[PDB]
Amino acid sequence: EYIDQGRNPQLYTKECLERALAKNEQVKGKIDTMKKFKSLLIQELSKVFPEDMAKYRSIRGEDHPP
Amino acid sequence: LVKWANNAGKVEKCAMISSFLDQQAILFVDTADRLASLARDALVHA
Amino acid sequence: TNLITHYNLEQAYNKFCGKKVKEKLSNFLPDLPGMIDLPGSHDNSSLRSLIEKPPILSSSFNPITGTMLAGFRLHTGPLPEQCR
Amino acid sequence: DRLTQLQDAVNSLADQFCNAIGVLQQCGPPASFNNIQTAINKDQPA
Repeated sequence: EYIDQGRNPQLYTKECLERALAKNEQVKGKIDTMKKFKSLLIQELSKVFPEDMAKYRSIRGEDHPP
Repeated sequence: LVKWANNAGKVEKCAMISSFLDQQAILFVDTADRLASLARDALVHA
Repeated sequence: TNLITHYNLEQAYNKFCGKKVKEKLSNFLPDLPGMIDLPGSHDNSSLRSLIEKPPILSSSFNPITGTMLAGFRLHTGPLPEQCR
Repeated sequence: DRLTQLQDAVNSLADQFCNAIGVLQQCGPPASFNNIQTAINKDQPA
């Protein structure tokens, strides 16, 4: 399509380069955004229920990709 | 087209990958908008 | 993990990073002779359209008769409304 | 008596659930793993 219209296919390669680099931060940024919510919230559950302490440690274990 | 053929291998790969990341990035937003209805519609259904 | 290096995309980065690239296809036109005006209109998307109907051209080639090409015998006459 | 306020609290948390997914999605910590601040994307500090 870029060739048909006489566009800049090389710029698209740069566009893809900026596309992958920026959106790699999206997947990681979202993951890190929602991973810290996982780590901190699980730590909060650990500080409210004493009788179910061991279970909360399992939530973090199963929340990882082992 | 031929002189560009050197990049014929790693352009579609990123085009799909970027859309896949965009899909999940936006599907979550489209996902979230659904819950707002569910947070009221589902409560009504229950 | 660095996906750029994992999938062997670093070489592409070193070749297509921030540099001077023409917004048009004027990086290959100058090598060719004659004055070429960039035909980037909608009517030039035929080649895209040509691929949805391969059957327009049969398997190998269309019928050809070299003898019938005698119409290419051209006189010596001028040509208005046309510049070289 | 007290269960009436329990339902209000339960519904109050339900409203807060959709608000959580409405904040941690378009925002996020600006990690340097992909130097996203250089270009088109927006900005939201941690």
